[PDB]
Amino acid sequence: KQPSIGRYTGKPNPSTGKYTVSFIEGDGIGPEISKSVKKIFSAANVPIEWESCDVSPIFVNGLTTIPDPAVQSITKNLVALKGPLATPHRSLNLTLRKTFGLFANVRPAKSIEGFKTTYENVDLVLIRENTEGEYSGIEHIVCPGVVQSIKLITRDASERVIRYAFEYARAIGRPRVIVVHKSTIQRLADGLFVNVAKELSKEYPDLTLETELIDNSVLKVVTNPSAYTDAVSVCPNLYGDILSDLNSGLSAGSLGLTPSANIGHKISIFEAVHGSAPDIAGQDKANPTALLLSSVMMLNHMGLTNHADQIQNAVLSTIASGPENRTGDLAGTATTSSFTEAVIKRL
Amino acid sequence: ATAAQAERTLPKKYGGRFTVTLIPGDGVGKEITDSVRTIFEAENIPIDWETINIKEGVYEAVESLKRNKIGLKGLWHTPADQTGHGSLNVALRKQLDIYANVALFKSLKGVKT
Repeated sequence: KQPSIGRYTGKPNPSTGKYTVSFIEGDGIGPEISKSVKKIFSAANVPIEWESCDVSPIFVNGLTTIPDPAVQSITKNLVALKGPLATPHRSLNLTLRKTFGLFANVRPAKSIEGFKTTYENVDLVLIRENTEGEYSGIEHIVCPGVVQSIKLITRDASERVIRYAFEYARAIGRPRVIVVHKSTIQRLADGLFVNVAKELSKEYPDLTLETELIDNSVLKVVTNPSAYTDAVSVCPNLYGDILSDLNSGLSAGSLGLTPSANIGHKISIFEAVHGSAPDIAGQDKANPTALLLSSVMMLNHMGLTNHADQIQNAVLSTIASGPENRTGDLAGTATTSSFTEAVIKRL
Repeated sequence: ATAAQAERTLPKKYGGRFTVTLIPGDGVGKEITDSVRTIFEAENIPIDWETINIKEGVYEAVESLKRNKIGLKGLWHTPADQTGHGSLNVALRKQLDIYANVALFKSLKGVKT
């Protein structure tokens, strides 16, 4: 089973056995990291054909818009898998969420086999509100030296993130679900978030709801990452943006291994959260693992369990064991090229 | 908060026009001040006189100067008798803590000294 909230509407393209998925290779190490995924996907016989599209922004009305070619493509196939892209008046990633109704960031950070970092047994899952909160565009100059940034928290927006969290926690068999907040000094704002979880709590009796102040969420996670290996934490935009980049710091010390999923109501985009790495581009040193794992997250979201587990449980996760494999970023000596074939072997 | 709009401490000024306090005072005061008025409007200088006249309304001089911050005055007269009122030239200064007097003694070209 999978989460009711951002449900994929399947339908393989009747003419081919396959499902249609928009790519968005992106720029930089994007292209190489991308076809790396296309090959590994081919080999495992994934019911998927790629409809690559370009999100290079237009500027209808001074406000940055995203091209019709790519809109039609992505709204059609209810799913897309983007790599990293560069930096262009409105955040490219923002107008990407606004035009596709994406509202929830899902960020897992798990230790990698055969890559030693300072923190161990870190297996973390966090859902983040990506609509409102601290990150609504609302700020004012109330007078000369005085500014107001306005944090917006609504029940509607909160409800549907907290739901996906309960339902996602259920879909991956974690008992506990923690609402990170600060009702302490943000009584109304964070209080509403918390209450909305407490009220939803009841229609998900298989899961146990806990509430934690970021105070402790950050304290406890850094002292002992494993205390949340039955986690799924939900939180408003800011706490989420920080905790997730933190969790990654614990798991891998950077975020070249971190996959994200951006869930919308009927659409959903799955991306790697590292940059365009322009200086390593073309030289075949990139590390597909990041995007590759986002592929897995996508597979599961689509329903292709068997393939996802196949490409994750075996392959990559397992081929990242033996330094002859691996990439430069993990001490390894292998190329993007050799990593991909070395991966497909254990497919 | 404060800094720009604040400035309730500079000299009274409204759209380019200062409002200065004028205290003609006793003796040739009244005439000698007038001389300045005339030279001022004849030069169309952007200042408007708030002008006051007065036994203990030395209060009103103070209160005015506290609004406008700046003033132009002659001298008042001071009694030598016992039941006389007391300088009130000094009263003005003490009550505004205008503690420093500067006098400029520079000889002038067309004057036999």
